[PDB]
Amino acid sequence: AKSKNHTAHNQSYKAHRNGIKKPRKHRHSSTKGMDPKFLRNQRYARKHN
Amino acid sequence: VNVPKTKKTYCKSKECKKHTLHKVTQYKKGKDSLAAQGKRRYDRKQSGYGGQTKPVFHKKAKTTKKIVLRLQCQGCKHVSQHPIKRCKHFEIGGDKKG
Amino acid sequence: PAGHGLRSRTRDSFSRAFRKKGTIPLSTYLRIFKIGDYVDIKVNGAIHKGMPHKFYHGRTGRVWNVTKRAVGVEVNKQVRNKILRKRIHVRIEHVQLSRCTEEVKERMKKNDQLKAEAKARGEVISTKRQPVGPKPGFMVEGATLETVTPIPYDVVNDLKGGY
Amino acid sequence: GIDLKAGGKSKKTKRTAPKSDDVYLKLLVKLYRFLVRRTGSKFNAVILKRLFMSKINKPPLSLSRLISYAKGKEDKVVVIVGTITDDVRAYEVPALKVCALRFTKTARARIEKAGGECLTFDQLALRAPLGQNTLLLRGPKNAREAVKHFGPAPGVPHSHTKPFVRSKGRKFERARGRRNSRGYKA
Amino acid sequence: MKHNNVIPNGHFKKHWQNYVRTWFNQPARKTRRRAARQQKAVKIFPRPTAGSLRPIVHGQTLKYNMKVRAGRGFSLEELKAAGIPKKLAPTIGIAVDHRRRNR
RNA sequence: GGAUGCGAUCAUACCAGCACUAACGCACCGGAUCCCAUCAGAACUCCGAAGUUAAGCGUGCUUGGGCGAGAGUAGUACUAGGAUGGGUGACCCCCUGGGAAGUCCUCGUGUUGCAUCCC
RNA sequence: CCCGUCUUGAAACACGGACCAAGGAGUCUGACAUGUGUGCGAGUCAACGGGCGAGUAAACCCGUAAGGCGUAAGGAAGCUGAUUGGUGGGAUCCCCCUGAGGGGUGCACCGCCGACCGACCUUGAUCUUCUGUGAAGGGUUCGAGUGUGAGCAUACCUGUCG
RNA sequence: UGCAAAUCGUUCGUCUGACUUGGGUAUAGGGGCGAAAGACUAAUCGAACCGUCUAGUAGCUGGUUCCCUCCGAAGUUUCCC
RNA sequence: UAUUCUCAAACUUUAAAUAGGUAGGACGGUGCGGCUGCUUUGUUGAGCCGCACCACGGAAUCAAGAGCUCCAAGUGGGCCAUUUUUGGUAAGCAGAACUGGCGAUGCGGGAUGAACCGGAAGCCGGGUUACGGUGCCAAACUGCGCGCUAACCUAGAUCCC
RNA sequence: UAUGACUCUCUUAAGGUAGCCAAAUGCCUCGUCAUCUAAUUAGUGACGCGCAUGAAUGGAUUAACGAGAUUCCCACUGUCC
RNA sequence: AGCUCAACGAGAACAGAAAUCUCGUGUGGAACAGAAGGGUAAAAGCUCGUUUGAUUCUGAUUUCCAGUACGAAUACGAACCGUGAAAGCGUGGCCUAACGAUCCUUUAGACCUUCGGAAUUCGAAGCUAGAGGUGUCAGAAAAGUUACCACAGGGAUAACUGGCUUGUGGCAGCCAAGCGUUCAUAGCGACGUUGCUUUUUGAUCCUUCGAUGUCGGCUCUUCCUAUCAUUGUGAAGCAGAAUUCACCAAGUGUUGGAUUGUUCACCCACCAAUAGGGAACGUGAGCUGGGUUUAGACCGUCGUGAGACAGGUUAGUUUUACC
Ligand SMILES: [K+]
Ligand SMILES: [K+]
Ligand SMILES: [K+]
Ligand SMILES: [K+]
Ligand SMILES: [K+]
Ligand SMILES: [K+]
Ligand SMILES: [K+]
Ligand SMILES: [K+]
Ligand SMILES: [K+]
Ligand SMILES: [K+]
Ligand SMILES: [K+]
Ligand SMILES: [K+]
Ligand SMILES: [K+]
Ligand SMILES: [K+]
Ligand SMILES: [K+]
Ligand SMILES: [K+]
Ligand SMILES: [K+]
Ligand SMILES: [K+]
Ligand SMILES: [K+]
Ligand SMILES: [K+]
Ligand SMILES: [Mg+2]
Ligand SMILES: [Mg+2]
Ligand SMILES: [Mg+2]
Ligand SMILES: [Mg+2]
Ligand SMILES: [Mg+2]
Ligand SMILES: [Mg+2]
Ligand SMILES: [Mg+2]
Ligand SMILES: [Mg+2]
Ligand SMILES: [Mg+2]
Ligand SMILES: [Mg+2]
Ligand SMILES: [Mg+2]
Ligand SMILES: [Mg+2]
Ligand SMILES: [Mg+2]
Ligand SMILES: [Mg+2]
Ligand SMILES: [Mg+2]
Ligand SMILES: [Mg+2]
Ligand SMILES: [Zn+2]
Repeated sequence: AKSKNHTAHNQSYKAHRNGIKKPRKHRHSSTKGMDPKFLRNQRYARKHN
Repeated sequence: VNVPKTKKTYCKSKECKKHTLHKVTQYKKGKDSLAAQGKRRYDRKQSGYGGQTKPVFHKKAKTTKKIVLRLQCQGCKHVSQHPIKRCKHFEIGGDKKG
Repeated sequence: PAGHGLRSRTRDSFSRAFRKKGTIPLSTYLRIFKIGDYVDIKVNGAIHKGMPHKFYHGRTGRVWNVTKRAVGVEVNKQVRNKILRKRIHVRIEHVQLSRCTEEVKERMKKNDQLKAEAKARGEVISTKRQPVGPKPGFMVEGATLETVTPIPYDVVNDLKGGY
Repeated sequence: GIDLKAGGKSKKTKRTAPKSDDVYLKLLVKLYRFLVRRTGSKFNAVILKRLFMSKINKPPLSLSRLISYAKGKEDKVVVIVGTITDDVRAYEVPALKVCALRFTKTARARIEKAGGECLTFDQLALRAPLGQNTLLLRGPKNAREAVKHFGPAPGVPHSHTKPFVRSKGRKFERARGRRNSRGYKA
Repeated sequence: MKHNNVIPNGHFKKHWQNYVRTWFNQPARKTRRRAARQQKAVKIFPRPTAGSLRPIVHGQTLKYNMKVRAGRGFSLEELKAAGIPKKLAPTIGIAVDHRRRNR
């Protein structure tokens, strides 16, 4: 007994019931993933500020 | 594939911590010891009645293995292990391509 | 993976422009990128390192990191019922400085100048620009009028250049 | 028909009265309903709204934290809609005017010995009908065990949520998914 | 199984319903023990109801070695030092323990 | 008004055939002991200044090719939305909007940054 | 159009149902979890047991260094063990003036970045029982940690599981 | 929905033998017994009958009992003998 | 060599419509001073931090308000329609894209019908319409007008049909 | 002409001998020929590279027997007209 | 670092279409391991020199995606190196695929931790990183048969009818190259092309699996026309006779037999004719039961075997109406 394989029918309606949610952007963003050397220097500068 | 008999590569031994000459050999799995806890447990489980108590793999699919190179640093005599990609024919110190 | 390779369906997207292949002009490597800059992602098919995924091609994002050869870009991506700020690293060859905010600083400066002038003369004004509105009335000078009528039909003219 | 969501009706639920059956709390609620209606004071409105809240939404405040927050404001009446507990880590107790729903016996004894007073909200209304010269304080709402288990699932990247485990030890959820040497880490 | 819950490990796979012990007789047991104590006190009158004297001993292991509790009976060395013959001590309300060593 | 050195843009700058260029340059050019390099001092490398503007570089012309811009193709092809629109159907008219591309024709053939030098 | 049911679709040439009465199916228990009510609170829990007491299966009382949970975490382990913050928003209140104003106050919660404890790495003056200590100085590493506690008992609905 | 959970009518095979038959006796369940049909073993046989484990387990079928009021879906993604 | 007929889902110089991304301030700007172990030949830059001043809210429309968290049900057979579209001669066949609908939804119209047209609904009085109709069945003209058709084949008579 | 008494070879040890057949065994098939009938996919006899016959997994025949499967003829008749 | 490829043009003894060599043109029309698509010309291609960045440490991100893991890839940081004069490049292959959890085993690393009465030494157990593999590739350890059969279900799914469709089958039309002693159309209609029908067979799976009795024949009624005969007509390559084509036309009729279970088929015979079809492929509580399609049994082929068989053979219970 074969069945349907795939479809995107009704998915946009589901997404729009509560979406499309845009996360609130804060003034300061996380520094994870940035150049480690630059972050090290910035931390030292803040320490001696 | 053919790999050279010797290789200059990094050695993380405290004595060297740098690139040194290494001799290249092929790793071989050592003999299974009857004193290993897993083997002892398996032997205890198999004893008595009940037949085979653990799975026995049958559906072999791979036609090759991953060759591991044993690089023994000539300075400190310590060994590092380096796998290579799957191959059907492997040799060490073979004649160079003409 | 899962039925589609990394560069699947990129025959046209990642190809280079006609008669524009070969060496890359030096201007690409002389650009300056800084945190907060808006950039456009345009994949150069000749640079295979630091290539963004095809999805980010043709999308504009903001710079959040600056390495030796690449720049970090934050690009919005819609996944079901929310927008994800996906952070990627892309080589400068694949990125171009965006003009999406070129007029902002100019407009702010002019608004500040106009507000200062209005305050000097003791008036209250709005510096907001407005959409094009209806035009007022005006007089048009009479001239010779050319009459337009429907064309009599001719089957022989149904083909481009005639049958 | 009309193109409205749920016929234009609200779908948000908020407390409009205490769920408790404490008669004294009901009398306080009546008092502050009258105050809110006939004064329009923001402080009174906040007090009334907090009077409705549940136990976990009225966390206690420690004596040491109260002293720290009252530093330099000892002349003001500090108000908390909740309980005030004692802290054995606080050594010097100044004279404080403190109003709360309840005081622990040790905290009340220490406050009264230090020369302060412990007030109820009716006394606060008699003293500060509009909340004038008060220090409104809240306890740590998210500082409880249940909160640690909230948030992203323990097994997803960058998650520090505490998992639910019957016991703590090497044999309890430490092997696969927590180590590079057993499958994957995190 | 569903949701984020602690992994269940209920040990209820045997005929546990046939091995349930209830405590509906707890007050009855208390009454019976009190009656036994009263009968014993009447029997041993005028001997003390608390029973024979017991020694003072230390708690075992590092967790309780600071604690002092009651031991089974006085050692032979203690009885000898106190001048009480070991065969007489039990008859005069003193418990005797011939096993306990004095270190 | 140019040349040279380093470039930006990367054909309006390219390709082909003809004609021309004061000075400084750039070149062609004379040798192989040395450094260097090959089968080959052709190339590369080094040392030079006898000769030549013959070539390169530069400039100009071609009812030249290409390239770039415009006009036209054409409100055409196509296309978003509408109809209890026509038609048996294939397809198509109409309403509210957007709107291309060969052929043919006309024009143009680089513009420029820093430094040195000639005029 | 005949109800109930499964179904994309039932008045169905789909199944059950001749009719009436009575009986008839998410319960009890154990382990958790969120929520809410109540008590106390860095504690909380006397009901294993004991003293008694409606002449009494109730109620009342009792925790000695008892025990359970909490009050400290990180390591496989040996083992070590929290120097006590800053900042952008932010409720309430206090002043000057009545502007979508300025100054002070800055709890809850959120964002960002330091610091401390521990696994790992790195580092090393001085002492020292010679293998320990730790002036200074760290890290794109790791934690269900710390940075003035928030738990314990108990009631009920709901949810997973035996 | 029979006189009958195998019977009735006509017809038919054999009929001194490997013949038919009563009673006694022996073989009992993965066992017996079988001139062999998986036949028979008390209307039960390709594993009898009786009690118990046992309310055996079912991703499958069928049911799942008062009223009004408010909110109100999904047949799509990934993984799984 | 210069022309010429006709072509492409896995050809293409050129190249739409529709659709996709970004931005349009109070998390802004300007001027000074400061921190660094990063960077530079160079307090040259790069970030960050203080002080002082300005900042009419910086496009339209709307905003039955915005954000955050916890526990959990059911569902995980779908089906139909305009347009785009694959296999197939085709199918009330089989499979995809956007949107809507039925399923879960009555009500008026299409005689009749899950999907078409209209339109979505608390219980009522009055008025007016949508789609569709006004010879009878059957509420509303055999209403006012112009042409065509005469069917001795059951003339013909309304999207889906 | 055809076949092959005869010689040599391969898989895998041998290569279907005596017999029998469109068989209760043959797909093509209602095979081909003769016979039986007015007419026969039936019966009989014959032929045989026989899909896939064959020698105690027994081949061939066989008097006598059979509530066994088949074809034909005489007698007989309400099976039928 | 140096060089430029395929191809073409013009030349050089053997030498020619194709050997080697010279010049010119040469946008890649070559090559780059493999499929294809991109990409590359003082290179990513060819030659040569030096080499092992196919190295060590963990983190971050992308693709997949639940924003889990694995695989693959990308950008930094912290070391040690290769090459180059140097910038610079190098963390395998120009890019897009080429691969693998738990448990166990085994190897490498530390003057590392533990064996719980205390020491030493073997042995064992730990920590970090690889290797032995699950291809059903998020990863059980796995041969048949049942016609002697069983259960829970499924019209989520086949074997009838019915429904859509009509490829195939069947039945018609249009044009007119040709056939027909000459003459396209008396009678036909090649190359093409438009239709109709559901008595063929397919395609599909909508209804029925707590069941709609599954071939054929016998009996009986009715209905259709695409008319075999019969009534009345037009046409002819219609002298007569016979025949053929076509038009109204379904009132009436369309048979007796051999073989086969047969539908179908093929013969004998008569006849005016021996036309074609529907009605749940009409009709089993109307019959029959020869065939298919349970259990017995034989043959052939297949299988080691139990057994199988769109092969053959023989025997095998047809229930109920009074609503
Ligand atoms: K065993
Ligand atoms: K839960
Ligand atoms: K049902
Ligand atoms: K029914
Ligand atoms: K305690
Ligand atoms: K460890
Ligand atoms: K049995
Ligand atoms: K299932
Ligand atoms: K689910
Ligand atoms: K052989
Ligand atoms: K014989
Ligand atoms: K017989
Ligand atoms: K590489
Ligand atoms: K699998
Ligand atoms: K079996
Ligand atoms: K047809
Ligand atoms: K069917
Ligand atoms: K059925
Ligand atoms: K017949
Ligand atoms: K018989
Ligand atoms: Mg044994
Ligand atoms: Mg010249
Ligand atoms: Mg030209
Ligand atoms: Mg204790
Ligand atoms: Mg698109
Ligand atoms: Mg509508
Ligand atoms: Mg009305
Ligand atoms: Mg023979
Ligand atoms: Mg015979
Ligand atoms: Mg090179
Ligand atoms: Mg492995
Ligand atoms: Mg091990
Ligand atoms: Mg003629
Ligand atoms: Mg007719
Ligand atoms: Mg008739
Ligand atoms: Mg055999
Ligand atoms: Zn070494």
